Amino acid sequence: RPLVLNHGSIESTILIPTTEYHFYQTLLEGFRKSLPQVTEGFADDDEPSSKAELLMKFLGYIVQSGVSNQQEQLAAAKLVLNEFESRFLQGLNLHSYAAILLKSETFPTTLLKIKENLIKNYYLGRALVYLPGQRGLVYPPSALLNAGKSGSAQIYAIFGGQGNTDDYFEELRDIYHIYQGLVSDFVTKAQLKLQELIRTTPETDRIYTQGLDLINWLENKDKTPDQQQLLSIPMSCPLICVIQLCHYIVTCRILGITPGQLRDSLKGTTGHSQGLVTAVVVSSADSWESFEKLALQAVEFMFYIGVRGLQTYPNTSLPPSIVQDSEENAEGTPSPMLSVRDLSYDQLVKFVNETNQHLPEAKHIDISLINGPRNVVLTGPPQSLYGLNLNLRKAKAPSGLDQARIPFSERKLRFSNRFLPIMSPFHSHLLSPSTEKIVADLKKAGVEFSQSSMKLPVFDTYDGKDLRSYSGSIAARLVECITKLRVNWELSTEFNSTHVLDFGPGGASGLGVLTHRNKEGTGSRVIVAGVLDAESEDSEFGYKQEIFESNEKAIKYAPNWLKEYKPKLVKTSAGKIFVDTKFSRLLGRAPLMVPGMTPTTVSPDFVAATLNAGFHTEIAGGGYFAPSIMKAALQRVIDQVTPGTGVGINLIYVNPRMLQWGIPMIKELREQGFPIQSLSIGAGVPSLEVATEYIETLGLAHLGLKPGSIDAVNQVITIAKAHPNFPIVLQWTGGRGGGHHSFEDFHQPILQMYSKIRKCKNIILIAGSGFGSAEDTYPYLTGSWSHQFSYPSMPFDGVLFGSRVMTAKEAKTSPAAKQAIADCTGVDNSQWENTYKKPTGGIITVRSEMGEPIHKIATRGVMLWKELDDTIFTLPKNKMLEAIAKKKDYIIKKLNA
Amino acid sequence: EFFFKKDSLWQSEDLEAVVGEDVQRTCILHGPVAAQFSNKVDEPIKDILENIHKGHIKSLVKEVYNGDESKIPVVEYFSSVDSFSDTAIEGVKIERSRNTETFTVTSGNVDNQQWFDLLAGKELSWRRAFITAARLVQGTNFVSNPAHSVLAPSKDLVVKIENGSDAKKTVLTAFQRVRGKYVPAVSLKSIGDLKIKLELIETRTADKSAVALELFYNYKPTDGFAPILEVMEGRNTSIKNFYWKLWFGSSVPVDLDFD
Ligand SMILES: Cc1cc2nc3c(=O)[nH]c(=O)nc-3n(C[C@H](O)[C@H](O)[C@H](O)COP(=O)(O)O)c2cc1C
Repeated sequence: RPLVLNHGSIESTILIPTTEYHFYQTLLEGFRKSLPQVTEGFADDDEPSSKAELLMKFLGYIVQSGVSNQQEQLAAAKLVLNEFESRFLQGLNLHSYAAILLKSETFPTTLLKIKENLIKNYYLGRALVYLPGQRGLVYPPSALLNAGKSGSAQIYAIFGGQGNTDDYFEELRDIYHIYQGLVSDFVTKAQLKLQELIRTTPETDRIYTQGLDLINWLENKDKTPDQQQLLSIPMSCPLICVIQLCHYIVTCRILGITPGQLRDSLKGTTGHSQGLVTAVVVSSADSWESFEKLALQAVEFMFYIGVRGLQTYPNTSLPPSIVQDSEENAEGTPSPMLSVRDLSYDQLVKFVNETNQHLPEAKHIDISLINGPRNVVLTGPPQSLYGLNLNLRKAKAPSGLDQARIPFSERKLRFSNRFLPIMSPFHSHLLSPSTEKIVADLKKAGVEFSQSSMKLPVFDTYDGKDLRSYSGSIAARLVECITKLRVNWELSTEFNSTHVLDFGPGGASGLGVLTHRNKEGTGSRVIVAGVLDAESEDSEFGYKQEIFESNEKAIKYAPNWLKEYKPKLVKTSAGKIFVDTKFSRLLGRAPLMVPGMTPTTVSPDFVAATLNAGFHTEIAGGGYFAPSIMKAALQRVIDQVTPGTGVGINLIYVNPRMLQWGIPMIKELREQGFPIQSLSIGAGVPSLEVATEYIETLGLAHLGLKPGSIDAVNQVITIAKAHPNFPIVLQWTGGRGGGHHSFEDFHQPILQMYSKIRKCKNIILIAGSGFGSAEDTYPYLTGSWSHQFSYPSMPFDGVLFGSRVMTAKEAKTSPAAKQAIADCTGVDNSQWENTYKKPTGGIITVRSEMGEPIHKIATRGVMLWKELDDTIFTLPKNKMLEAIAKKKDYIIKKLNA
Repeated sequence: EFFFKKDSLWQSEDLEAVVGEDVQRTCILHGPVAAQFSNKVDEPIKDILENIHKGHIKSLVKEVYNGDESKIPVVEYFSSVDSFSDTAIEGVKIERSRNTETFTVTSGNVDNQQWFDLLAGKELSWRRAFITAARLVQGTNFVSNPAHSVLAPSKDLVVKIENGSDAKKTVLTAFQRVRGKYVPAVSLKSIGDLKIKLELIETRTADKSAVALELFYNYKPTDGFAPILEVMEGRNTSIKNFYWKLWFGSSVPVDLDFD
């Protein structure tokens, strides 16, 4: 017989009890009033919004509101549990089913609804049924950890430290709330490890004022100390270590495995500063009792670091004109750790040195840990760290400096420094007096780790070496790595990883997303392993639902850019080798093209000459002024080229007059049938609405775009993401190499926008800016151009040759002007910015007709063009005429000669 | 400033126009990088650009193919190929019974882009170049591909590929239902070599016998952007020969030499 448990607008949830339904009728009559009334679309958080959220909080009713005997509470719970584990989720487990339940349009549930109604009530039913948990293998085969155990999916564990979040205790409150049955054997024995063995018997104690009743604070948020007693080091160092081990206990209990059964499925397992202690207990755990005997040692370890680290550098209060100044100039409270981000290391080594010289030896600022090439934190006294915060404030650019329409003239840098939420100077001279006090105190108890019962490696944070092959006391080395030694995170994590697990105390702000850009395009998906948050549309970091998956084919990987966009070769069955590139697949030709250049690709006799050579080109629209003459010039390409080949069209965006005829002429040519296959829009990206009249209405095969700035590259992506099926070709040309500028460095914006570009899998990325030979552009096809910036391989899809093509045989430039190009000598990719001062081998920049820094060969006409820009042409209305009148006799001799 | 900087780019092209043919008064645009090698002047464009292309090919052979040309992934023609790896099309009844592939599309609308992948798959022959081509060349005229219209998956349609996973002897034949019976609507085969014959057949005629509209195409693997070209030298009679036998009988001979 069936049974209904409806609520408002969902009646569908039907369980099938036995025919003895007197108990089930008196069961749900309290449940029918136990749940709140309907919020006009299920907007309340205590109110079920799906078909399964009614069945699970019905199970949560009949376990928590236990009125009958235990014989029928146990039977009814495993009846709701079995109808749920065989109809809603089958095969796949709970959070993987909760992953697809959160991104459900037909039932708009949220995260606090899905964790309170569904996730929490399930493990209550898994608690009164199967009470120890020693039997009943219903646990699904997690395919990520199965592939890491044997396969090409090697897993690495990462443990966070301190300063990721300021309210770290609301993470321990959250994991004790949802997983209350799982993490309670450990938290009640870690509380009775701290307060019962080492807080009642230290040498002295006035630093724990409110006590350490941990269990009472988790269920009562009015008994919790507020945010500054908790951030204090005596009860932040053990409590962060409890959070990481609770994330390791929970993950080992969703899967129903031992800690030594998750251990063989990975390798690596390092930690940052505080989590390197958690990194040893994970690598040396064997069973569920070898873990707990060893996890309590890591709590007793971090108790002595927090207690003795406060007795050698106690917390201090700053002047409130210092605190209010830093808090309103976009930083935090002045703390002993300040994080400088997006600044190069050789600049902040002298910003610290120019502040350290006006200071004593004790009040020095040390670079305590290097998380990346543009991500360090500094550590000194908090009043001394406010020192170089004022020094850095005078070398910072405001929000409207605009070194994007202005070249590199101002020396204002675009970075950001903020104080970390850490209350002690870790990895500095200020805490290193508290080392021999700790080693002689860890030797009083048995808090020496074994150094040979750890089977995974553990990479040191100072020098990156493994801690298994380390002579000496490994517990005495761990206090060295926290108190005094610099964390060198780049060579501490120089492993080869396909997936990276972060059991951090930050969650979406821990070590995963912090050091994410450090290993961006080398194929290592970082998985935050403490928070669910199934909304993950972008693919830069995963979530806890990716630890476990039933099928092997739902493992999301990370974009190894070298492996995907590697240039290969293909040979046709006639002996013609191509270079297999994403741009070369689009044209069926070589990956190298010639753009629409105004004086030299205007002639149809030359455009047809480089189309018969088997390369792509485009006849420029700048040298045409009416659609009849241009259509007769496009036709003149088609006569002297073999049938089946196409042309491109380069139209310039900064005159609407050319787009008055040019965009209709392409439309009238395409619907009548004409081999025009492409359209590039030079000197500016069109907006998104006017762009889709070019994709949809015109019959083009691929759209060319030349973004100059870094917002235009973002503007191209909004055109590409609007429709992912059209080949939007991105032609990147920097400041060098071109006839015009992009006003910026060439490979600085694509060093930041390569990850955003390659997520759009229809954008074809083409490098420009002055290439002229095979060895010149071979680092750009393969990706070995970004190796000189400590960046991964970022390979291009083809390149394009501009000014190198101008001295060709079929080019209609004059032979006296061809040799004037050859006698002009070129510069490297670095010193191109001295063009607006001196001739760089014979090339300067002048203003354009509308005013653009246009590149020209420094001839006597351009030197006169340059001189009149800086003496007459950049004057006001009134002052121009007398400067004309003063130098009228002088100008005329220059014009005639 | 109007008379000075305006229409000043063409003097580099012909400098007979400028005063005394002085090159130092002109304006030649040139970027600062890439000027230190250009001593070879008046070089053909097939040598300036292939030597960059051959210089890349020579550098990839020794690098990722260990200096061996025998490890190159040999293809028939070269163009883009899209991924439809798993055969999970929505409404189909694919069976492969000893070189005969019947593909009765059952219901609804299938993915058309997935349908033409099944229709010519797992090789790089003339058939994949015909069904998956994005362009047809009508004699220097890029038009839409006819195979996306004569083989668009409608309801109750059925194609039968003979040995498309064997050789050049492939005979694709689409059947469709008129009056409750399957009639041979579309046929497709490779007559000769580098020549494709597509014949669309109509069964409801004057003398109640089916006539076929023979349309022939070229196939060059040397171009991959547009590998299919319709021959047009004689197709206007090929349509008039078709419509003669369809409007009038097949008894009366096809007469085009009227006055
Ligand atoms: C003579 C000349 C004319 C050019 N005309 C145009 C143009 O009309 N529109 C445009 O978008 N880019 C134009 N460019 C820039 C090219 O598209 C390309 O960015 C540049 O030639 C890069 O040259 P490189 O290969 O020598 O580095 C021109 C470049 C040159 C040298």
